[PDB]
Amino acid sequence: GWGPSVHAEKWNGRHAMFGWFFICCTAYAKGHGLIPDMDVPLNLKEWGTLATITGKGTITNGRAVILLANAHFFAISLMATICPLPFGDSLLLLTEEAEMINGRLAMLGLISLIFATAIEQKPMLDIVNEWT
Amino acid sequence: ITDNQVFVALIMALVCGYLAVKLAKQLA
Amino acid sequence: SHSVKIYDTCIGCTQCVRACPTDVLEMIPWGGCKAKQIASAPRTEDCVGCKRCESACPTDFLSVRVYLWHETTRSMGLAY
Amino acid sequence: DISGLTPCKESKQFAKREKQALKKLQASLKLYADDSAPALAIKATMEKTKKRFDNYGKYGLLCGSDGLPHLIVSGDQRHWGEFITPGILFLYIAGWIGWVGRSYLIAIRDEKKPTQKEIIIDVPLASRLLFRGFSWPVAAYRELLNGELVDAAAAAAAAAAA
Amino acid sequence: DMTWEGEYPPSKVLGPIMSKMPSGLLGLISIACAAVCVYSIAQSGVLQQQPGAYENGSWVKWYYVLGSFGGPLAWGTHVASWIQRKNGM
Amino acid sequence: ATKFPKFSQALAQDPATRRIWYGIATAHDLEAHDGMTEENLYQKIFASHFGHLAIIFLWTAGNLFHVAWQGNFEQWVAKPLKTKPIAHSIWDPHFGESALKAFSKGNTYPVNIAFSGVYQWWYTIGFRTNQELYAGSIGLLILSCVLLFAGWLHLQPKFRPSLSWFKNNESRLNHHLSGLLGVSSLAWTGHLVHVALPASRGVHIGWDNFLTTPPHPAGLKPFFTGNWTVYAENPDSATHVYGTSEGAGTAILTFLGGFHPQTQSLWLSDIAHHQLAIAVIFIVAGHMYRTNFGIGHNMKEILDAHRPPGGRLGAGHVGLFETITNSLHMQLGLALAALGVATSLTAQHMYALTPYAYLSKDFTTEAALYTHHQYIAGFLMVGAFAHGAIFFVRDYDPELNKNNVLARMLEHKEAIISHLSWASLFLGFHTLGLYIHNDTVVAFGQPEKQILFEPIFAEYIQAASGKAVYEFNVLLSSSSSPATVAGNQVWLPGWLEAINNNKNDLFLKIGPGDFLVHHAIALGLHVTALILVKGALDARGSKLMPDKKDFGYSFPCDGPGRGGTCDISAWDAFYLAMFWMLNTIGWVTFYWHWKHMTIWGGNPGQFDESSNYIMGWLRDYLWLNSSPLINGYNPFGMNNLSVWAWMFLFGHLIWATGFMFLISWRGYWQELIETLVWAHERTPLANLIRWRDKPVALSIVQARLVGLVHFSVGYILTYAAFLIASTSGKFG
Amino acid sequence: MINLPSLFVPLVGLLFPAVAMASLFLHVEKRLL
Amino acid sequence: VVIFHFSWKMQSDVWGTVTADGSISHITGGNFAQSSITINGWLRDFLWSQASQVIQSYGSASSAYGLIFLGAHF
Amino acid sequence: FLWISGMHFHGAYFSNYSAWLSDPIKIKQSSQVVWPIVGQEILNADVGGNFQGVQTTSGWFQMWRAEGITSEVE
Ligand code: CLA
Ligand code: CLA
Ligand code: CLA
Ligand SMILES: CCCCCCCCCCCCCCCC(=O)OC[C@H](COP(=O)(O)OC[C@@H](O)CO)OC(=O)CCCCCCCCCCCCCCC
Ligand SMILES: CC(=O)O[C@H]1CC(C)(C)C(=C=C/C(C)=C/C=C/C(C)=C/C=C/C=C(C)/C=C/C=C(\C)C(=O)C[C@@]23O[C@]2(C)C[C@@H](O)CC3(C)C)[C@](C)(O)C1
Ligand code: KC1
Ligand SMILES: CC1=C(C#C/C(C)=C/C=C/C(C)=C/C=C/C=C(C)/C=C/C=C(C)/C=C/[C@@]23O[C@]2(C)C[C@@H](O)CC3(C)C)C(C)(C)C[C@H](O)C1
Ligand SMILES: CC1=C(/C=C/C(C)=C/C=C/C(C)=C/C=C/C=C(C)/C=C/C=C(C)/C=C/C2=C(C)CCCC2(C)C)C(C)(C)CCC1
Ligand SMILES: CCCCCCCCCCCCO[C@@H]1O[C@H](CO)[C@@H](O[C@H]2O[C@H](CO)[C@@H](O)[C@H](O)[C@H]2O)[C@H](O)[C@H]1O
Ligand code: SF4
Repeated sequence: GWGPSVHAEKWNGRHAMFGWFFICCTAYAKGHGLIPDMDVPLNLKEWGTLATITGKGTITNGRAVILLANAHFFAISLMATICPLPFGDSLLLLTEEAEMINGRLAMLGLISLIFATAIEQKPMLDIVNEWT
Repeated sequence: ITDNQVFVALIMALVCGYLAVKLAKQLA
Repeated sequence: SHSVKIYDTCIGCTQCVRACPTDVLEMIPWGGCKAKQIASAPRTEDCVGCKRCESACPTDFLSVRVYLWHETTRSMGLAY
Repeated sequence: DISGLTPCKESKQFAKREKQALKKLQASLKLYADDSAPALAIKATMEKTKKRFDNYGKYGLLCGSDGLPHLIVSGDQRHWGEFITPGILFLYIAGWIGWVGRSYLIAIRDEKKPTQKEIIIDVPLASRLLFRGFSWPVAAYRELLNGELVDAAAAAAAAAAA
Repeated sequence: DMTWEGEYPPSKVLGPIMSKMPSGLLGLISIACAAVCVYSIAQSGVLQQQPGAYENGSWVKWYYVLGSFGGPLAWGTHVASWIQRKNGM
Repeated sequence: ATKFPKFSQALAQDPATRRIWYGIATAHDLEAHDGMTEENLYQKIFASHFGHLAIIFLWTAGNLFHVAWQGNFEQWVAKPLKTKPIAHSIWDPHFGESALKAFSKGNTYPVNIAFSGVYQWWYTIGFRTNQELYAGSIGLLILSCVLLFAGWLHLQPKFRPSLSWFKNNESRLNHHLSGLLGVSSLAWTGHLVHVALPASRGVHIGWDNFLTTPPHPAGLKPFFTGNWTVYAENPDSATHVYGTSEGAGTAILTFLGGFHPQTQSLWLSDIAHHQLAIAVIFIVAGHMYRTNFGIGHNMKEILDAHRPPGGRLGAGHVGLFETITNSLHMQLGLALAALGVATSLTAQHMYALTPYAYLSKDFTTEAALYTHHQYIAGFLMVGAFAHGAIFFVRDYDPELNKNNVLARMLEHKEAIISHLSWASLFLGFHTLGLYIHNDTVVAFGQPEKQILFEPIFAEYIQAASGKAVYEFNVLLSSSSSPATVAGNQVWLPGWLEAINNNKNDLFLKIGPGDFLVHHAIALGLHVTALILVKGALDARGSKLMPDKKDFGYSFPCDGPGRGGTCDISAWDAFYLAMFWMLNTIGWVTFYWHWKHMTIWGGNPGQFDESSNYIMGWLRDYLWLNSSPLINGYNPFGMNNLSVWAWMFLFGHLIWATGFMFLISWRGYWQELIETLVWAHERTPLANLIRWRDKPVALSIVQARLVGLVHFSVGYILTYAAFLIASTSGKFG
Repeated sequence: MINLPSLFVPLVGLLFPAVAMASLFLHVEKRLL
Repeated sequence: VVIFHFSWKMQSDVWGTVTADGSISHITGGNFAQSSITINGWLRDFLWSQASQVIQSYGSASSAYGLIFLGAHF
Repeated sequence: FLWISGMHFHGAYFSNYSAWLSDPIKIKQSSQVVWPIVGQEILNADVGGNFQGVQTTSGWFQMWRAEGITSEVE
């Protein structure tokens, strides 16, 4: 693959579709959801200069939980490239087309999300709120 | 002082980085 | 490999051939000097480039001449 | 005067240097008894020091704001003793050596073993030659307008280039 | 073609206009140019000295500047005249 | 070739690690690539020039972006005397808590203080807000995209220009003088008149009102009528708050001379007029050569006609036209020599005649700027002679310049070298002997016995320019002289005021300490030249190697025969000269810095007395000024200057590792690696892994280049460390 | 934004060189090219 | 490094004078445990601090050591 | 032997051995004296015992005391 191949259209479609579920889950959760101690930083005394924005200003618990939740889904995939199954899909070499038209559409919304944020001074969860 | 100004500046740097990778391809 | 050239001022006194540590030069029949023999470089691919041949040549300037060339495993002098 | 310098006999800072140099040796002198060898040595040192300041005061040298003597080498004839007169002196002795040494090499050149006489000097011959360089400006001039000073261009070996 | 040998260079080095011209005219022109340059410089100096004429760079005049520029012209013309004389012209 | 070096079939078939090292280091030597033709050569270089031009504008666009985004430009413009300017912010996960508090003293976050002087520069050209700085950075990012597109566009086959276009000297020169230098100078004068001057007077002119606001009340009527005197009328008053309209003039083209009384910098209207007068000279000068219009000169016809009839210069300049056009190394060598003189000239004129508002106030930047252009001037100069040698080896044609002015230089090469050697020996013996005499004399307690020559010549020059402190009454410093009577009206009074003011840089007070250092600087220049000129003239051959041109520019040696021949190549002369450049710039930078530290400290006499002997330099300059640097960090704690202290030690280490590559040679190392290759092949579980390139020791010429880079990078980083923190740690 | 340096500096300092050193290694050791 | 180690350890932790009640005052005052663990500490407390004698020896009887100091750097 | 014979000779004619033997806590050691010719006498330090010389650090004095020297004649 490695470019505008059919495979790379199929893999990135699977990430878009999975991504919409991750954005809508937070949209439900940052938008009146059970996130605890959402906007208060971590501790410089406990985490260090890795956790800081500038000076000692530390990332909030909201940003940390979302980043670490992304690393949960990242690391289990990173396994699937390095040690793939003998029967699974290979990188870097209701059953069909349904991926290819949803995964096209799912890649079409995210770019049209980023249009609708750079214009209206609105973060990406408000536009998902307007779309319900 | 605006966040949107910073975003515009690195889209043009991304277009610039693409013309550089393309310029080197041809020098080789 | 390296390049070893032999000029006509060669008086044929066999001293380069006796100094070569990797058997690159030899003496051949020639009818242009008193000794009727000239040096020749038939196996320049064994040439390591140490220039012992030029340290032995009595003419001024030298009759034998070594020029640096692309290096193989043989001219690098490797035992591995 | 030249460069806003003052003469050393009229410099307030040159006089302070003279006093402090003597005071330093007097405070060292007080720790010894008067007839002993360290007291006679430091007393002789303060005489040498005091004569060093007196000499400069009348010398005609120039001092700065630092209080130290300065030397003028523009070519003024009024400050000749500073560079010209010791300059002409050095030229006489340096050109004397170079001339005499060259006479030696040229003399022992026409010989079986010239190299033998450079490690082992023919002293009777060398001694004779050494004192013939007292009139070198005349001897170096006779050979320039003879042809025996400089060789021709077809006698010097030259690098392949030129 | 430009390279020359001997005591003096060929007439062609001067240029198309100069080579055609006689030595005498060139010499006279060079003298005139020299006179113009010196006079202009002197006048400019006088203006600089003068009260009420030197304020805000009023002393500078276009013609005097032209004469000053003309000094170099006077040198070249005299050299050209010498070359012309050498080429029997 | 099918290996990593695709341009050298002979380097791509090497089984050792040397192949990797050489493909990197010969990548730009375009003439030596496999199957290189002349037309393809000029095209590759041309497109390489575009990509180089874009990196410069991308670099500039960076510096504009970081200050606009993280600097204190707006706060600096308001109070340029108290606030420290901000390079960029720091984000390093390796910092302790006390590090974040040490680098954020006086601010909100971790930050680097700038010593580039871009602040003072941008201030005087008009900039006042962060929005303007940001807009300027976007315009340089767009310009870099255009240059990267042009480089590609000129490699296309229909846009690749022919060999005869690259050799059209008469056109290129015409366009570069009148267009690249003249019109740019003209355009720069337009910026000063419309934006720069108005901003210094409290008037804001931007892209929204420059078309409806004239820069002068008269408004171009005086220009077309020949009334040019109106642009000099009513200049800034003596007491004019800079940046405000309080005491503002209206004049746009003056000739005041000296400095603005408030910023201690040059008058903006003096700079505008200077750029305009220069613009007229370069535009006129660009009409000298004939380019398909009939009128003009032929360069070849000029050069062939210049042979003095006395015969002293031989055949004159016949053949030089062909040798310059048919060789890029001679062109490159002439271009590097003029830039090295130019960037050295900018280092001397900037510290003496400070052009930017508030320059020579931020003591550290002045010290950073002067030593930055002097070290770069040294590399350029050494690179000029290095390419001069390359020309003789593979470009000089002896039959083409028979009896030429160039050929005659080789015909008495032994004279030049032997005489350059005499001057060097003379300066070395006496300058070193005088310093040592002063050292022993002071060591013995008799400093009144020192030999201190007064620098009469330099002082005379100063007196002729107007300096009335040496009581010479020569020229501009004597009132009844035609030089000063003509000069009083136009610009003399501003110059005399500035030249006689002590708190300046215009002709510093020089003494016998200024005399000894100059002869050391002389010695440095002569020895460096000796090595570079000897390397260029003996590049084609010598007594020890009469066929040197057959081996090229760079090669190891000629073996241990006929005595031994280490460092015989012309490349080796360059390598040996590098040490001298670093050494003679180091004597210049120590001298310039020490002389200022004592003027700023308020005790100029300290340098006037201790600079006579060496111990003075070692104790009152080096040992006495290293205190705040090496206290950057200690057991008690660390400060803002900890990085300079860490960099100071860093430099000493790289310099010292450079000694390893320069003293210990190759066949020691080759034998060592053979035991390592053996060990790796005999150890179980490490045997499964194996190199694809036989490990070998670096070659003879590679060790010299590496040892040189360490000695160089260590040399420059440890002085940068010293000069910046000794000035910023004392601020005076 | 003000959140940008904690995103780029690991990417530029650790990620970009690890990809670039990997890419050059593959190119330098590739036989027919 | 051996003689540097010996010259500094003896001056920091042995050599010195005393007064009443055994009050030991060392030569460099016990700076050896917290100043020799870094290169900067070796450069600033051993080489820079203890240089003050040889560089300020002019006009005194130990001024030959100041000249031989420079002579050996040369 | 010539080297050793010199040292003992310097300790007998150009030293302050006797004054050192009487009070070896205050008198500094010295076995070398320089001639005064170009201002170099400053190297004769004020050592003690009505003596001026260069301080020597070879330990000749201490070695002589341990042998039970006590006199220049010896
Ligand atoms: C920010 C970066 C990022 C993120 C968020 C993701 C996200 C994802 N990648 Mg990934 N990927 C990335 C970068 C990223 N990728 C990069 C750079 C690469 C290298 C090119 C890859 C290469 C890659 C590959 C090759 C694969 C992924 C896959 C996946 C998916 C895994 C989701 C999953 O399995 O759960 C959702 C799916 C399920 C089936 C859920 C199963 C539920 C289990 C059983 C847990 C439920 C238990 C419950 C919680 C109770 C706990 C029980 C306990 C108490 C006992 C998801 C789409 C994989 C994929 O799409 O297949 C799934 C896959 O094969 N990725
Ligand atoms: C008016 C038309 C014009 C203009 C503006 C340019 C402009 C340029 N050409 Mg160009 N060119 C032209 C016509 C023109 N050309 C024509 C017609 C030809 C064909 C015959 C060429 C052929 C050509 C080639 C073959 C190349 C260029 C290159 C360049 C670039 C030079 C590098 C640079 O940025 O320097 C900018 C420099 C300055 C702004 C000036 C710097 C200041 C210097 C140092 C002057 C010193 C000041 C002063 C005099 C000092 C004196 C003081 C004294 C006491 C020492 C530049 C963009 C080169 C390039 O990079 O290609 C992309 C290149 O290789 N040109
Ligand atoms: C406009 C200026 C200019 C141009 C066009 C050239 C162009 C050229 N030069 Mg040249 N040169 C220049 C300036 C210039 N040079 C200067 C200023 C000097 C003086 C230093 C030299 C000295 C010089 C020599 C001695 C030689 C050349 C050679 C060459 C040719 C091949 C270069 C090559 O293969 O590089 C390959 C590129 C490299 C090897 C990269 C080297 C990177 C260096 C080592 C610095 C890296 C250290 C790094 C910055 C340290 C980081 C520190 C950090 C840890 C803190 C090429 C024609 C060579 C040749 O073969 O000509 C026939 C040759 O022998 N030049
Ligand atoms: C000095 C180093 C500078 C850097 C090097 C740059 C090159 C500079 C060298 C070029 C000029 C060479 C000039 C000498 C070589 C030389 O000039 O010979 C040649 C030169 C002119 O000869 P030409 O070859 O041009 O022949 C013309 C004749 O044949 C007439 O047709 O002679 C001159 O008269 C020059 C002009 C006046 C010369 C003398 C007058 C100057 C007075 C100076 C005072 C002397 C001191 C006296 C003390 C008591
Ligand atoms: C009919 C006939 O036969 O006539 C006869 C007459 C006569 C007299 C017998 C003959 C003769 C001999 C002649 C004609 C001799 C002539 C000699 C002559 C005319 C010699 C000029 C030199 C000019 C120089 C050096 C200019 C320097 C100019 C310089 C150095 C400048 O920089 C000028 C300038 O700096 C200023 C000052 C300032 C600026 O504002 C402008 C610039 C910067 C550019 C002839 C040849 O036989 C012909
Ligand atoms: C969130 C989870 C989600 C799931 C789980 C899901 C599942 C399937 N979609 Mg789907 N989907 C959306 C989301 C999801 N879809 C959204 C937001 C849209 C509007 C943009 C939508 C668009 C379309 C269109 C246009 C088609 C389509 C189909 C199928 C199909 C089985 C095909 C088969 O095998 O027969 C399956 C299983 C095709 C179809 O129904 O064919 C008879 C077909 O044309 N979808
Ligand atoms: C062809 C054509 C034309 C056209 C066209 C068109 C329409 C081109 C369109 C191209 C288009 C539409 C390209 C989008 C890519 C979007 C991607 C790759 C999304 C990635 C998103 C991914 C991989 C998911 C990331 C995340 O999961 C992560 C990693 C973690 C989560 O926390 C967050 C989310 C879930 C986000 C023209 C212009 C008309 C010309 C001609 O006429 C015909
Ligand atoms: C080797 C080689 C080369 C190189 C060279 C070089 C590198 C050189 C350099 C050179 C140089 C680097 C030079 C410099 C010079 C300078 C000068 C020559 C100056 C001048 C000056 C003057 C003359 C004057 C001035 C003045 C004025 C103007 C006025 C005021 C005052 C005065 C007087 C000061 C080449 C390339 C050719 C090639 C071949 C080989
Ligand atoms: C190699 C990769 C390097 C590239 C990294 C570049 C990162 C690009 C970041 C783009 C940001 C897109 O994400 C979206 O941006 C918009 C831009 O206002 C934000 O919109 C923002 O509006 C205002 C700013 O005016 C903020 O005060 C508000 O908090 C926020 O909502 C959204 O909250 C954010 O979700
Ligand atoms: S090349 Fe030299 S050594 Fe060999 S035969 Fe000729 S003279 Fe003898």
